[PDB]
Amino acid sequence: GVLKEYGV
Amino acid sequence: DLTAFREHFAKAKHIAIITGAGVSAESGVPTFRGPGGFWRKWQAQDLATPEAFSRDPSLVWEFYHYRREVMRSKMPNPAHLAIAECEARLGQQGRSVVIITQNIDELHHRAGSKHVYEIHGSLFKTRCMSCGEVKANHKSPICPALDGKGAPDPNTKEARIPVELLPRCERKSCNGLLRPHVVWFGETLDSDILTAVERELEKCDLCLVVGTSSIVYPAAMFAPQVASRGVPVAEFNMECTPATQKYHFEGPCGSTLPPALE
Ligand SMILES: *C(=O)C[C@@H](C)C(=O)O
Ligand SMILES: [Zn+2]
Repeated sequence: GVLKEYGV
Repeated sequence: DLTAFREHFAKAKHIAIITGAGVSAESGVPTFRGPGGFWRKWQAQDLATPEAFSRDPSLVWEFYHYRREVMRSKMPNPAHLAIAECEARLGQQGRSVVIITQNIDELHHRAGSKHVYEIHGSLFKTRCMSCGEVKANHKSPICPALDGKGAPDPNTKEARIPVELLPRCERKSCNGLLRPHVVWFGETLDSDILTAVERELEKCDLCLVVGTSSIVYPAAMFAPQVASRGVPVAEFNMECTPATQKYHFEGPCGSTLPPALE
């Protein structure tokens, strides 16, 4: 699954 | 150049419109991020996490109650509308328009948009922690215990509500604790949705980015896919681009966009 804002 | 954009516009049969926080901002909706985006002590990074909820669910729900409530006085801006009416106008001509939004305030729905994908969920949906049922909810207050809570001033007293009084799942078989059906930090986007969006973007022949730039999440998951097909892309936002330079209409969506879609 894609992380919201990629996890930054 | 606008003229040129409009020429693509008229030709387009499958428009996809991605919308960022800029457009909710113009209706006065707070996002609690960056300077002075505070709610009591916290910014959203602090509260919008599974951990915060596990840790202090009353406090989180207070936060979200507030957000639900301040929506009663924020209305769709002209950009929301120009989109919705576009969708309507073009649908009649058998041309599609879809909305992919990272916003969770339901403003596009209230503007009359129909084919919308809310990829971070919605403040006016719940998910049961026990059974996982997703239900619409606009009740105010969402539950009695929360009546007139969630005050924003730093020094407010925590309501420190017992879990069993926070919103609970109405199938009493279950009665699980509800949380806001929103994507939190560190959670993943529902992949059923991403597939649908992939499909829509693949199908699309003109793509709009409004209230955010293609260069950043989440526009950046996709714009590359559509661009590599040769499809034109237009940004509308308050950002600036360098003296030496996709189209870009700097300025408030509220103003930039409606002329663009007539
Ligand atoms: C993501 O930015 C939406 C979510 C983190 C929220 O609680 O607003
Ligand atoms: Zn349940």
